[PDB]
Amino acid sequence: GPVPSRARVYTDVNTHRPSEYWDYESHVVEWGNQDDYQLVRKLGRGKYSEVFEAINITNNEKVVVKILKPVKKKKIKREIKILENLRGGPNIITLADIVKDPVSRTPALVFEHVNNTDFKQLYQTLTDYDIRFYMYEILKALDYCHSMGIMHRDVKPHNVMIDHEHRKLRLIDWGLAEFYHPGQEYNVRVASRYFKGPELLVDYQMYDYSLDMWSLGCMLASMIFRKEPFFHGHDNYDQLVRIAKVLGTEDLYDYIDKYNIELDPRFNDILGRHSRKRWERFVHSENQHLVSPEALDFLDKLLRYDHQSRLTAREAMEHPYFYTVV
Ligand SMILES: CCC[NH2+]Cc1ccc(-c2ccccc2)c(Cl)c1
Repeated sequence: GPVPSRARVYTDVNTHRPSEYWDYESHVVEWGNQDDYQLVRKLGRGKYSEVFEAINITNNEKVVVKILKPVKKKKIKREIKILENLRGGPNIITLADIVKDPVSRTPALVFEHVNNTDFKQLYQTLTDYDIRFYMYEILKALDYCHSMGIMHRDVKPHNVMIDHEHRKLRLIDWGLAEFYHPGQEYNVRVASRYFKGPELLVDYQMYDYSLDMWSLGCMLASMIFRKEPFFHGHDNYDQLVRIAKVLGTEDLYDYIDKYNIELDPRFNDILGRHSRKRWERFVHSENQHLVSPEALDFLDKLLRYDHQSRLTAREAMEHPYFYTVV
């Protein structure tokens, strides 16, 4: 069968804590009064969630209300428990209240408001420095949640809110987040296609916090090379092929040999043979002002097939790419 794996950092944080911390199924959720909140406007729509800008009428303060289509109670409980556990962590979205509609009884999560700047105007004005600055703010959030025994599992630009004027960053949407337990086999149907780590695409279930480090490398590559998304797969199988077109098929076979992974037969006719590409080949006139040897060394240490060989969030924060920050 497949070779077992465990995280290189924060491996046993949940093992040494009481069940109350990680047993989200047994957590008691207490709903506030939705009458304290007046919905202003629709901010977005997810699979089972509608996000609104709201007013807390009791203090005239702006909040964000995430109304969830209750399709799975267990999932809702998991998200609430994780949000409560992480509350007050650096750059983590703050859950302020948990409420139900007196009538429809739909669950709704109330969060601190984030004045997210339009990224379409932001992407062109961001400098080498701004990318280093915001990448470090995301690392703060990830080192924190991993130290708390949680993996986000949905790291992507749509889950990162930036108030550029106040240089404020928040990692949101903890709906796919999970407690890390060493040796546990997780569902690979997590993260958004372009940000899915090779472990997920080869169906290697014993993954850890390092999944988030792959996803972060994908956002970093798209930002520094101005190529969105960086790995543009059309399905989950093709997504591995797009990765192999960059990292090469040689290191891919080394990774699946190391963990005795059985490669799905659907990869037989699409994978082909690809050489390992130098990161310098993605440098062009449109992006050379954001690229540096430090950035390429940093990216090379995140985008690795072997989830164990990737930098942890703490090792990443210590990289020379961040010397000019904070
Ligand atoms: C509602 C869409 C929110 N998205 C905002 C956003 C999120 C992340 C980034 C970012 C990605 C990589 C490195 C540095 C920053 C940016 Cl530029 C913009």
